Amino acid sequence: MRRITGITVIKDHQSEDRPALPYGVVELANFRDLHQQVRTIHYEDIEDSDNG
Amino acid sequence: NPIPAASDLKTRYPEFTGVSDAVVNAIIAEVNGMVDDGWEVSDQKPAVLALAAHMLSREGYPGRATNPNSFDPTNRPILSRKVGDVSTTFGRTDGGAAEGGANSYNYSSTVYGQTFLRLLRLNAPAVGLV
Amino acid sequence: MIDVAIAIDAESVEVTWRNRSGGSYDSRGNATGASWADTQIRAAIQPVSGRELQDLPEGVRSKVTLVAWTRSEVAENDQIIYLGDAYRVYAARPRPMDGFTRIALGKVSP
Amino acid sequence: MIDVAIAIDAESVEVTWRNRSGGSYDSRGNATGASWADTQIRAAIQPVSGRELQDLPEGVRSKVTLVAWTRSEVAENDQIIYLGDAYRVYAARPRPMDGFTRIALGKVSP
Amino acid sequence: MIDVAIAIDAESVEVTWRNRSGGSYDSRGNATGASWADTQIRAAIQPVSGRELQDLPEGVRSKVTLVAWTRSEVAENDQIIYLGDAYRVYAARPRPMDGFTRIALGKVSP
Amino acid sequence: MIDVAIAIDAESVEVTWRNRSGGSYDSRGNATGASWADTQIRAAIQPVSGRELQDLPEGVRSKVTLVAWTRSEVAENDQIIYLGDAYRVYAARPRPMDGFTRIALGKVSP
Repeated sequence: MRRITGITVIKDHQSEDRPALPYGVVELANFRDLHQQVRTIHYEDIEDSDNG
Repeated sequence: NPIPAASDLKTRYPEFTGVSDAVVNAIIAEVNGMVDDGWEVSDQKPAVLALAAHMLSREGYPGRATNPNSFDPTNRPILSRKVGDVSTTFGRTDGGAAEGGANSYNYSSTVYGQTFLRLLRLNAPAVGLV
Repeated sequence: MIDVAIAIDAESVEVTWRNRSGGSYDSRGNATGASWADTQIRAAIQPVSGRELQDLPEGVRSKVTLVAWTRSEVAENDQIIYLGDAYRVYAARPRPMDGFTRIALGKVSP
Repeated sequence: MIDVAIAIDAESVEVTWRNRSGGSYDSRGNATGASWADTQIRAAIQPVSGRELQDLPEGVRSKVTLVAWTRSEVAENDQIIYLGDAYRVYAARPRPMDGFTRIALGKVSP
Repeated sequence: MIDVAIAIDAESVEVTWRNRSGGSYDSRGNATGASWADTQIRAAIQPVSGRELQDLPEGVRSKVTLVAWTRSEVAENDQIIYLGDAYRVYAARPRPMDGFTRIALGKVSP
Repeated sequence: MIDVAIAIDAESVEVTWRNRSGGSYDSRGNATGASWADTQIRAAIQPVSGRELQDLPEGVRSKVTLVAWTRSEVAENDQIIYLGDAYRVYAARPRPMDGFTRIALGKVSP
């Protein structure tokens, strides 16, 4: 149920009854990285670890 | 017949264990008249014990039906059936169905009736004088 | 004097009917399926094109289908547990003049 | 001595026939469907491929079809209310030599 | 008094049933098929569309299929050695009310 | 007392069976088909969809097919010379319980 529109929105491939006569459905078609290489690498020390 | 055999056919014929009032009081009272002391000791108990069961099984089950309420006042035989697409065929029973009587009582329907018949012919020869 | 379903009683077996009532959706859009009710019941199952093998690249799996002819009332989306596995109902052909239906069952476990 | 439709009387049921007359179009181009007339009537309905489940991405819905064999005159676009739901008529096969028809019904509610 | 499978005894033949249990995967991703168990058994084989020639560019090879109707229990992925060649089971139609099944066999050797 | 193939004797005809054994390949990659063995034999030929005309752009040619039902053993790739022309075997349905087969024949000459 989106905040912008006033209707009910549901996930793509479920196994439930159709909710109402007006409603929406969102599916994930694909995704991918956008640039060929990285921007940065963030290094961080684990909290309370030890490598021996 | 000093003792009307009661509540014992449930032990003799294990299949009948549903109801006991309809058997002892309603039916056994209708059979213990046919037995006579002119019989043999080995027959007076088993013969009535068999005839009561024949009378019971004539109806659906000890009282008028089994646990499902699917009983037929006419004992229509089932000749064939098919369940890949439900179908049944029955017999025709109006006066006498097939090699059966139309003016007497047919004792040769079930096995219990045949047992009663085989004892009856043994102990009761038929001849009169009057 | 009418009795047709008396034919379904010749061959039958105890399968667990599993009647279903729908749910609703979480405010985040997900789904919640609930409200099952179980009951032992008698059916007459026959293997109309059952257990077709499938040797996919992912491996091996079977494709099982069945027909029911049961006396009770079963909707189009219920479950029937038979032989230790669950089956989902494809399609029913109810005959309310009599008491029985006809159902297509497909095995659920992949 | 002729009576064939006497067979349709063995099995029948009260369905509400809903006869339709067309409308016209508003000057803005829209459509106005009106002029229904209702009448209780007797039919002989059978489930020829009824209640096929469809698990679409949008959810779950069924696909119901039926046949009628009714004695009254029913056109190709009318309605028949049966078992609490409306059905629209696909196609009729009238037999004016006798009095009866044959109708295909599809459930309307999505 | 019931005996239907008594029909399968009129025509029969000794084929070697080869029951299968699955394996697992090597840590490098390969597959290991093992656990065969052999048993001589009697079947009633018939040539339903057997030995179809195929003259491919690669050469000549045949396409053999068969049906079984055997009394023992055979799953969907087993082997049956008949006439000196192995056959793999397509699909079975078990009838547990009786004792027998119905099986589709395809020849393995290319 | 069993005799079924006694039916194939009512109608029969002398066709020349031509049994085949395969060859191998020349070191340059070509093929060498050899090892034919001929034998006069009796069959029961019937014209199941024979002599279909084909008016291709290249001209006119026919498409001939036949069925055999012969008592002898014929494999899937042999030849049968009948009515002066050769026919190649599509597919056989042997019935080893009896002695006979069933064969599809297609004319070779283009």
